[PDB]
Amino acid sequence: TVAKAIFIKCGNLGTSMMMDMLLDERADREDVEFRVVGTSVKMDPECVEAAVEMALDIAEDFEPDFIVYGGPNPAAPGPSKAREMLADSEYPAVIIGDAPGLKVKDEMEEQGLGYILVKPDAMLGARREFLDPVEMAIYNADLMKVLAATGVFRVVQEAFDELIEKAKEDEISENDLPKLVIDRNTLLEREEFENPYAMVKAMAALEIAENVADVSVEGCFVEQDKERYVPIVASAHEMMRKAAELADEARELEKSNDAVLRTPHAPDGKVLSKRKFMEDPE
Amino acid sequence: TVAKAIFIKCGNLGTSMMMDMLLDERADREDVEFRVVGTSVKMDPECVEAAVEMALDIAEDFEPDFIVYGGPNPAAPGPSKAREMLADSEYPAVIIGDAPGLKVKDEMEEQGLGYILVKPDAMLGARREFLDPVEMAIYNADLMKVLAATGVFRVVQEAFDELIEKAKEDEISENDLPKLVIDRNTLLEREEFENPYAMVKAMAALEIAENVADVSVEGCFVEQDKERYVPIVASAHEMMRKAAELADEARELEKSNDAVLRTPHAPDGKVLSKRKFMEDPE
Amino acid sequence: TVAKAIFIKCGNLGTSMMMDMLLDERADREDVEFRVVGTSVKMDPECVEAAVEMALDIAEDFEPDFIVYGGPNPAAPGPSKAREMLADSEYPAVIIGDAPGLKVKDEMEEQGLGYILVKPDAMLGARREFLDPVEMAIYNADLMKVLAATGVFRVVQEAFDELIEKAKEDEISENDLPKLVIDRNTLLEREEFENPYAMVKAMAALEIAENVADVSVEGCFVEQDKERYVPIVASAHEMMRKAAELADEARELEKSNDAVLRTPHAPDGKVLSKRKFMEDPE
Amino acid sequence: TVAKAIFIKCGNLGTSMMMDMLLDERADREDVEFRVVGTSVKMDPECVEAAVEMALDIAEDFEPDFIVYGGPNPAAPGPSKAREMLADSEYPAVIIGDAPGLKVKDEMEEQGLGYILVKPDAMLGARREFLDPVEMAIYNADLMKVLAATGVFRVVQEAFDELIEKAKEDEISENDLPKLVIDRNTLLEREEFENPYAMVKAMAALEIAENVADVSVEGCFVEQDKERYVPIVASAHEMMRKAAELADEARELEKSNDAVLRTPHAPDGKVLSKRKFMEDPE
Amino acid sequence: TVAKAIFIKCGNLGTSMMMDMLLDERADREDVEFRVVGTSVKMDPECVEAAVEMALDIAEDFEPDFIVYGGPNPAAPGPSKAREMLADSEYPAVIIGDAPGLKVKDEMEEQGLGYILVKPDAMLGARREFLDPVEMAIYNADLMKVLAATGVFRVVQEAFDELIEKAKEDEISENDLPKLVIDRNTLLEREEFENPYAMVKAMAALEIAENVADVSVEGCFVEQDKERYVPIVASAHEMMRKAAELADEARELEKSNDAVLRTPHAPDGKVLSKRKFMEDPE
Amino acid sequence: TVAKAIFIKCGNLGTSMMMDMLLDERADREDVEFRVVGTSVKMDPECVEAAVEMALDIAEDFEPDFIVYGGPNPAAPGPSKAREMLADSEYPAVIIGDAPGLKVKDEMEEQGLGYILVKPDAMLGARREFLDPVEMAIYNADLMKVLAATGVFRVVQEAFDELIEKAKEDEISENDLPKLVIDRNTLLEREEFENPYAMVKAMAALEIAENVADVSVEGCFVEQDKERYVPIVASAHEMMRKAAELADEARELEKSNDAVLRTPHAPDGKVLSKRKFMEDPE
Ligand SMILES: [Mg+2]
Ligand SMILES: [Mg+2]
Ligand SMILES: [Mg+2]
Ligand SMILES: [Mg+2]
Ligand SMILES: [Mg+2]
Ligand SMILES: [Mg+2]
Ligand SMILES: [Mg+2]
Ligand SMILES: [Mg+2]
Repeated sequence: TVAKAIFIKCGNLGTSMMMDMLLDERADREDVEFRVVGTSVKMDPECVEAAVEMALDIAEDFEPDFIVYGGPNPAAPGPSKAREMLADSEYPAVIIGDAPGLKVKDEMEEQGLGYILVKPDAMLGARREFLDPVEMAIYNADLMKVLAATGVFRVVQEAFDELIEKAKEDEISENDLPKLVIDRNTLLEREEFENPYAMVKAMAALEIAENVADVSVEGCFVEQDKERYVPIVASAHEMMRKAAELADEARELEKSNDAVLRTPHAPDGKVLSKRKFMEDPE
Repeated sequence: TVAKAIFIKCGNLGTSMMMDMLLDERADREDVEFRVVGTSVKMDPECVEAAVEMALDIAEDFEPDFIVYGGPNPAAPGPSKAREMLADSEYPAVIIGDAPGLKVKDEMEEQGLGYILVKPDAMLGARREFLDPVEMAIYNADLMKVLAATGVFRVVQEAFDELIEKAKEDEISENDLPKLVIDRNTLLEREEFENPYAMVKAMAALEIAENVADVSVEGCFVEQDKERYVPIVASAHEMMRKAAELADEARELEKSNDAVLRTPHAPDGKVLSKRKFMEDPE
Repeated sequence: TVAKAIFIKCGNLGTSMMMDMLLDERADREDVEFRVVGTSVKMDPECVEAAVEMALDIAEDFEPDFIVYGGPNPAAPGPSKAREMLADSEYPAVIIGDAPGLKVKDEMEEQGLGYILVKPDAMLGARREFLDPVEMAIYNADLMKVLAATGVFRVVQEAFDELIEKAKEDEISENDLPKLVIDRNTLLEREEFENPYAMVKAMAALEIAENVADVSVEGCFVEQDKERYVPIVASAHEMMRKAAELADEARELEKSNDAVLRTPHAPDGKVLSKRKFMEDPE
Repeated sequence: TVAKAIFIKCGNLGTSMMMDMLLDERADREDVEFRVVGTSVKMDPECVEAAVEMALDIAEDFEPDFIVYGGPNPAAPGPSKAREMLADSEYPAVIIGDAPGLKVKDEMEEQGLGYILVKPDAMLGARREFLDPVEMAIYNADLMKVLAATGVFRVVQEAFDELIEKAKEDEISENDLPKLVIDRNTLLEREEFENPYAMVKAMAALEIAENVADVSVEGCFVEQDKERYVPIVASAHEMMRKAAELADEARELEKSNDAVLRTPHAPDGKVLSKRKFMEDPE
Repeated sequence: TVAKAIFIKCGNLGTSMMMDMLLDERADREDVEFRVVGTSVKMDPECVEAAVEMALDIAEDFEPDFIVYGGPNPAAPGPSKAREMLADSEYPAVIIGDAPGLKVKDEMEEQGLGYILVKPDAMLGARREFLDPVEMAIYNADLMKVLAATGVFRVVQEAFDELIEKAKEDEISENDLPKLVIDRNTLLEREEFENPYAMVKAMAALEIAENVADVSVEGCFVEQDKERYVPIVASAHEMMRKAAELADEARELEKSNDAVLRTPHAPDGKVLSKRKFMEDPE
Repeated sequence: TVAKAIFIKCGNLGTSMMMDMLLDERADREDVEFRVVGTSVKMDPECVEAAVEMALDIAEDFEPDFIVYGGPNPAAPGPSKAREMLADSEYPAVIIGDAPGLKVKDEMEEQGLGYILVKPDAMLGARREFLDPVEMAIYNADLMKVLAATGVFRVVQEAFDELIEKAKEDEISENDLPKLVIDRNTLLEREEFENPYAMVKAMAALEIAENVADVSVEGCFVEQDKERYVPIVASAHEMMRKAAELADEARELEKSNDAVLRTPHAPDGKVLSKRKFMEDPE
């Protein structure tokens, strides 16, 4: 009873922003307790070491059943330092990352770490001439809408909820750690949408979101002429804004059919389900 | 000089989700270092105490210049416990909250605390029959878009950047702490928008967002018949979706005039500014 | 039996613009006859007195079963004069007004008057620097769309049609007069919408429309600096435009379900009903 | 000083709905005084005679400088009876009508009557299976938006305002009565729009609005198979809804250029003008 | 058995652009073979004679079962020459045209020619000051969306598929050739739309499209003052852009009901049919 | 002097549909004469050989200055046959294709052929269960809007207008033939858009359009389970519909600035230019 976990956040990913809250949406679950720590947007090896140190430090008394590290590119220097420290700890760990994480997928399975790699969680257009705090927040709002309305966050919610159950049985083995890669095609194996065109619009939203990453990468790391890289990173943000609109359109189709899936948590932690607006969740 | 701060997050508010990130959007500032801790969505007295303890314990070796506590309703039991603990501590502190915080504005002033109260940061429709994880993320995506595109996040960015400069004097007087209340009318004193209709559409979005809170409160704490409260809380979410569309319309108007204000940070922390897309921030 | 009524219009309210027309949409009812008089937009004591005099003078030979006075703020000087004059007359009467009318609800009950107070029928941003004839017509077009597509006009239609039936008994008791207050929550007791999301979008539109009044009041009667009040009244109009877009969205949802409620009058005054587009009203 | 007029309304036209209010938008003009009378939607010869009788009756003491009759089809039996009674009276008169009014244009000039015929003020789809009170109000909201945002109402405002000046000079001759026909091409002789695409979108809105009339006529009077006439009249309403959207798009273009023309009345009655949002009207 | 046909394209009409491709959408039909020839946008007598000569020269060895000539105005000099030449040949022929072709309907029947006249296939705003290559492509994109999404292209597909079945039996008589005039009302008897509001929106789109022709004709052939004709032809294109939006709205309504009609060809030529997205065409 | 060219169309690409018409948009150019021939959508070797044979047979008497072959995938068997045949002839030739043509760029240069490869001209979702004639036309409408409004068609127009000037002097060498590959980045150096956000939205549209091809290819050639490939190809079409919306948004931004570039042909062939709506092209 009452599973515990520590979430570590370094750098920012739409999924890492929301991961812990997706598990206790109304703060009324009594089978879980969480702690969240991090160094904000900084994700260099020095800053990531400090963050895992905090986590490992509080774990001593908190005693988490599992620890989660979430942020961009698990293949980078900083995140790699975190996988190192978590794999060689006494707590099972899961790494939440984006597409670049695929580079170290096998390496993570070798380290005995779990993972949830979200391909559509795309890097933003991080050039100083374009990305100020407001633009970053706008992009994150659009990405958050895409990940939520397409149902990607439900896949994540379900992974952590199943792990939370395995954890209560005090039996968390490596074979229990999730090993997920989420993308457009993930929706084909789900029953998220009652309307077929809502699922197809959600798929198109996820494909565009995944494609945003290549554009941001080109503008931030490849293109060196500012007359070209500023328009390039901005075009990636215009793409995400349309992906958010497709996701919104999909959700509205479910509303027209009074079939919006909702899977809220009960106080005991069980995931309920409902489709009709006035239907009690069971 | 490198300013340091600790952010504590209990419960969720749109402003508390982004507050730290607004200060180092591309993680390239070399004049700041942050630590972020919290108990996720739980904000009861027990959890908030644990949250502030973590922070104060870390504060020992971290030695921050100030501490920020962000979350809903500064007047509630948990947040009140945090105010007392921080007011008692040796660290200058700021409280980020929503409109219910106005109830203790005089009290926080006597406690020697600074505050940033964001009226449009409205409580969501937290009824189990309606609010599942996906719906909560969708609402927050709309609220984030409203607070970003209307310019509210820039007001918050500026307040903390002003405090960070003060901290570089290793002397933050109570007089230096912010005492801000942000709402629709805050825009009248800013020069956020070059186009006046973009300003008034942004004002309309903040008014609608502020008004969402009362609908949410009614459906969550007053109405007891589920046949009435489920529609009531869903109507609050439809309002926030349209507020986000208004904020988007305001920003597209600035785009049509090639007048989108951007204020990115330079590596040394200086806040630059630009309006024209192809112009460098200076 | 042919029921007869006189409508008096002083000042302008969305509900007073349409009230009489809602009762005989195609002018084919043979069970009613109306006379409409007023002083246009002027609603001062002098004009309203003249307005009611015209009505009472016509009433002599016309012999109406009831008289209706519609216009903003039943509590203002002019409207109060009309209430006294009608309360004193021999004709059963109903007062159509907006939210400020709540201030004299007990008084109208003591005056033996009926009333229909429409909270979403909000005062417009009447400042010379902003409100010209075209802007006033645009605002009223949006308000009309909101009151029509959310179902508020059907509530008004039904109240008067019920009174007209009573009048066909040449005996309208004070007990027969309507005593209605319409707002967002009125929809919860109706079966206007087959789709629940159309109902909640309509509720959100009525909430926004109701909230417009406070912004208008602030910009017209409280704020004295033109640099602040012109933006304030324009923001109220942007809010009403989005309320109209929400009401339009609700109706398109009913169209997607081929469930648009239509309740036309038959030649003898009977109110028919239909939902499916190709179905005859019965 | 202080001109007086009586407006008579029988049947409904978007222009007749708004005609008098366009002359005193904030009810603060002190150079005019108006009286409005009518028989609501009924426009048969019996009802129109009664309406003009009311007007002529109150004219005795009110002493209007001119009388206005507004409603659909001045060529119909009812409206023809009104032109008869007004032409043979001692008060100059103006007839406001729609396109069918062109049939009796010369006949009206022979009667010494003035006129303003608005081609885009189209008859609605008045079939019982489709048009209930709510649908009628929705259609009128869309038409009101078209007539207002395209600038048609300004043409009307200007005609009556010029007549109001001639009237104060106590010299209202037939050569002073307006003789206007308004349509899409009317916009080419105006300076309404600063942005050329706003004028072209407004022209397209007026062309569609004018074309709606032929569709309504076919569905109401020609087509007799209900499986065909119900879809036909509804298609006319869908056309008007898009005309309203084009008009809205035009106004938004003026907003993007901060060039929305506003011509408000001063208390003395002079028509002021302004373009920039923060510009005082002169 | 393989049906053979030659298509001749002179000038451009939306239906002539697509006519042949609507018959073998994936190029996998094993029962047809076509040749397409033309003189691009030129449609004067010299060019049309050259186009038809090319077709008849090819016909000697190709041995087509029928020949189709498509392009604007069958009554113009160029197209009239094609009609004479085709009428003089041994090959069954069909003329695809626009509304102006109605003028020569009797001539074509006497010439033994079939015809499909598409009234909504409206002439564009062909004035040099407005119509450049890009604008000509944007208009055609909107017109193509209208003709496709309203179902007009399905009527054309059906007519030719019927002729192809007869061609296979070498049994195409003059009485088998189509004599079709397509417009808004054609939609009333199609089984195209499951949702009635989709049909009604599609009808509104075709009505607006048909009306665009009169505007283009006024701006290209009647009005001679450029300050007037440039805005006029531009307004025609704004109308067509809104007609495409209506057609898009109709299709989205069918998607909401998972009822989008699809009628693909099987490899053997059979026209299959389906409505539900996941249902195989049969 | 009159330039002559033959266009061969096999299979369908958005650019091949429009290529010839972009050169004489109003059919009033006195300096060009074209012949167009093809086998409709069929592009297998047998059909392509027949199309090219038709062209070369016509060429003997027509004496074209250059020949253009346009259609999907220059590397496929059919198109490869056209390349061989055209490379073997005396007539300067240009191949218009899509991204798959990049594979044979070296072959074409060795063949002495020019080429214009349009990467955003994406293959559609050609599965029988989804693509019927109507869906194929809707997709092409969206693709045409993208290629036109983003300015891609202006690049094609310019390339051919340059070749036409050389054709007039009978001076078309192999080095004069284009070698162009068009994509999102092509827009960075065009002087197409006055507003920078219009350029950025246009770039986002071309990026999404280019990405549609990979989705269509996955659903048509890789995925073999219908429960998966039908949703996949449908998602490609939803992407293209949003790319057209972005292109539409870019054009509306240019309209807001009265800066829509237009480059019409004069009767003598000269390419004129204008930006302001009421400015004559020069
Ligand atoms: Mg024959
Ligand atoms: Mg034969
Ligand atoms: Mg014959
Ligand atoms: Mg036969
Ligand atoms: Mg050669
Ligand atoms: Mg040669
Ligand atoms: Mg060679
Ligand atoms: Mg040369």
